[PDB]
Amino acid sequence: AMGIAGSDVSKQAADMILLDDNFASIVTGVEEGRLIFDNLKKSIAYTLTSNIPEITPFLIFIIANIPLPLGTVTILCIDLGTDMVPAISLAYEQAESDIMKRQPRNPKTDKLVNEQLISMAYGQIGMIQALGGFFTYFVILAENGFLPIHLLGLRVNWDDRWINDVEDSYGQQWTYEQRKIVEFTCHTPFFVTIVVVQWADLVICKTRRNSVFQQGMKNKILIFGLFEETALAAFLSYCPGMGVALRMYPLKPTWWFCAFPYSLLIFVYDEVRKLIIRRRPGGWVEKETYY
Amino acid sequence: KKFIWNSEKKEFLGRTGGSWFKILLFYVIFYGCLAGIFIGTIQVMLLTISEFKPTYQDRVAPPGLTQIPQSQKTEISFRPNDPQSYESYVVSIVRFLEKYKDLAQKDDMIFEDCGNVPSELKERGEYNNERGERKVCRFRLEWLGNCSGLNDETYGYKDGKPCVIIKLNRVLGFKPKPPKNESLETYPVMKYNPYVLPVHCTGKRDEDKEKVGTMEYFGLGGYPGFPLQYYPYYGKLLQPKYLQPLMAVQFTNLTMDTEIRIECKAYGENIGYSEKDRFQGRFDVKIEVKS
Amino acid sequence: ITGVAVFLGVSFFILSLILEYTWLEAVIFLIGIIVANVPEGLLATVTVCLTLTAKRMARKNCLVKNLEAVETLGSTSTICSDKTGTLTQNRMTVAHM
Amino acid sequence: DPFYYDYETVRNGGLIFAALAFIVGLIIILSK
Amino acid sequence: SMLLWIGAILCFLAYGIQAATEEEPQNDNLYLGVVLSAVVIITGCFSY
Ligand SMILES: CC(C)CCC[C@@H](C)[C@H]1CC[C@H]2[C@@H]3CC=C4C[C@@H](O)CC[C@]4(C)[C@H]3CC[C@]12C
Ligand SMILES: CC(C)CCC[C@@H](C)[C@H]1CC[C@H]2[C@@H]3CC=C4C[C@@H](O)CC[C@]4(C)[C@H]3CC[C@]12C
Ligand SMILES: *[C@@]1(O)O[C@H](CO)[C@@H](O)[C@H](O)[C@H]1NC(C)=O
Ligand SMILES: CC(=O)N[C@@H]1[C@@H](O)[C@H](O)[C@@H](CO)O[C@H]1O
Ligand SMILES: [Mg+2]
Ligand SMILES: [Mg+2]
Repeated sequence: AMGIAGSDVSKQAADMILLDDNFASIVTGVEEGRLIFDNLKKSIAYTLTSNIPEITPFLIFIIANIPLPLGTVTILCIDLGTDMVPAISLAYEQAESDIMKRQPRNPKTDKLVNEQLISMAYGQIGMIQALGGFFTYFVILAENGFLPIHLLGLRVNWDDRWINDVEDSYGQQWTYEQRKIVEFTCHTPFFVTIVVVQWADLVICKTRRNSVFQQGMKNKILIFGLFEETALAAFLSYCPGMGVALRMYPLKPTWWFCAFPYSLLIFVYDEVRKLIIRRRPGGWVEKETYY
Repeated sequence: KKFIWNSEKKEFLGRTGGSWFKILLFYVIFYGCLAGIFIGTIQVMLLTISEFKPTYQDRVAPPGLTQIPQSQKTEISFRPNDPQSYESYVVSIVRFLEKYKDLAQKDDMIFEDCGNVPSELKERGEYNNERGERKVCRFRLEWLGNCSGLNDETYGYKDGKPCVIIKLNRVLGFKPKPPKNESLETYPVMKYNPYVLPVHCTGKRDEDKEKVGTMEYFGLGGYPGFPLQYYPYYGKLLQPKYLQPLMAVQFTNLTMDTEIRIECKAYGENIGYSEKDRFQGRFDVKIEVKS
Repeated sequence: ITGVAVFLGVSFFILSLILEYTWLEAVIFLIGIIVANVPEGLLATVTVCLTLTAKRMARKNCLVKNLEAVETLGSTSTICSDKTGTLTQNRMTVAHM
Repeated sequence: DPFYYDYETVRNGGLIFAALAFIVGLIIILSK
Repeated sequence: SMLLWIGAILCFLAYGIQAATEEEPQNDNLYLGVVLSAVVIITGCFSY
């Protein structure tokens, strides 16, 4: 209704009020509506992908009885720490095309979270994201003489608080706190690596159809978030006594670049599909993957 | 609500039969590709680690002090009279000492008699396979005094007044440095400053201190320290079946049917401790011999 | 969301006892798997995002009492407006000469 | 001894990078 | 918000079951419930 030229009873009943009485607001209204609707698809996807690498270690931790690759504390720093700032930034993204040109969605045919989104994130991007994490995990352990092949079934004796003669494949003996300090130190890059892959997943999920360059990275919020996210993660590992309060220890530099390729690979994969969606409007690329 | 089994379009689980095959092919090819990448990345990582020396050893800088009888809680409670009560404890002792008999060291080729007194630490070349499979210094069970597992008490071990040994964590390349003559805390139960790393055990608690009046230490050459000559360790692959030096303590007059605490402390220039790891060069134990 | 979660949790709950694990702990996993599967930060993300979009509406004097209503305008397929006041200016006014 | 790391160095190093990083996105977001 | 709540209660319930069985179990699942619930409360406050 119109705020200054409308019946009071009607205004209360209405779900939206126009103060200026400019009927034009409707136009902007649907514009935003169809716009925000999409950007949410984008936003939801970013957080969802994160869960596949979030959960994955716990799973193998039981399957192969290995030391726990990822701490629950860090997960919180992803779902509710770093990831949030980029997630908010996604909304600011401008429209890929002039949405006003398209028909109304159909509430039956088209849905917010389609089956495609799942396959795209849980099935592919997240799975690649997780693989990068395990790589780092295996790398750190080996670099201190705990060989991947040798890590199988090691959980049982590992988590015991009294066995201080654990034998690594190199042959040394380790006390409980040390090898734990390592497990915690190992947890920290998993978190770090997660941000590294969540870089790519952020960019690719900025656009549904057009290429990355085509859209352009003019979204200031997105940019600030990447730096903010990176800074937080870095600080999280290098502040005094984080290994004491949150059981998260510093990181040896070579660790940071552990999964830079894995994320890059992610970026390459999505972009090429976006091009494939563009070149051909054929269903297989579209129906299977066009969330 | 759950009738997606079939449809007029012949959808199975709401999906066409041919396309199923198409999705199956995509996933299989994609998953294989990811694993193929992941494994190949791991192969790289294998080649970034030497086979003789670990790349990072900073974590184990403080050595550790394990116990032969690994109690669920470092607590020993049993009946002197009852064999069954201490049977399980005895078994652990048996397995550890099994690879220490004179018969076990049958091949003179791989065994060097270091000597019957402490002597100079035996540096054995640079850690490379340019030399051959290096040599191990022997260690007779006879060296253990009145705590010999297979001698005076071949199966008995200790029915009362139990023996307990400590062990140094086997560590690649550690050059122990015995403490200087003048240490204020140092209680000189022995004058062997030049070639021994002393370990002394005290109740720590005043109540416990009073509870145990005296303890008997047994060492090679009657010396209560690790022999400097045996070290340094050269790695399992380089030195298969290497034998860690062993030091034993048998408690004397004891308080029966009471719980007491004993703190075993290693000393020397190159040893640290932490108020968060009760085993990092330090040592605690709870012991109760109830009749 | 939950539908996949239960399937994963149930499947793991199967493979849990398939391996040497006791019912006592197998449940703990099923709970945990379903739990960690649940999105957490998303709630505040979506809500914050929605409020932000409304702000710019409020910047242009488009207000909504119900916050979840901003999306509805974009997601519409048919409209019905009142000629008087809404469309007209409701003023007798000089038209043609 | 090879069993010691100058952690404090890279520790401080990381701190510096993060601090610098914050001001950069800050500068970006407060573009004028 | 309700869905998150069910998870939280589930986390809280889980810790109790865990505590009874094991000895000195880690306070991880418990910690999870507190933050999860707190998120909703903060979310609700902002919304209101
Ligand atoms: C397009 C993509 C898939 C090409 C893949 C290249 C990969 C296999 C290469 C390129 C850069 C390499 C990484 C560079 C840096 C390091 C740090 C080192 O301490 C561990 C190995 C590691 C992590 C390397 C692993 C192998 C590596 C990841
Ligand atoms: C622009 C972006 C995408 C490029 C990649 C980010 C790189 C340059 C940043 C991100 C995090 C950074 C690391 C954070 C912490 C440290 C500790 C410091 O004592 C040594 C450098 C090191 C290891 C930094 C190296 C540079 C680094 C890896
Ligand atoms: C030793 O254990 O046994 C001897 C009996 O054969 C005994 O005389 C001797 O005092 C004991 N010594 C110690 C240190 O226990
Ligand atoms: C090998 C040996 O016993 N050396 C000691 C020396 O440690 C001590 O400082 C000195 C007392 O003045 O007496 C010497 O006999
Ligand atoms: Mg999560
Ligand atoms: Mg009207």
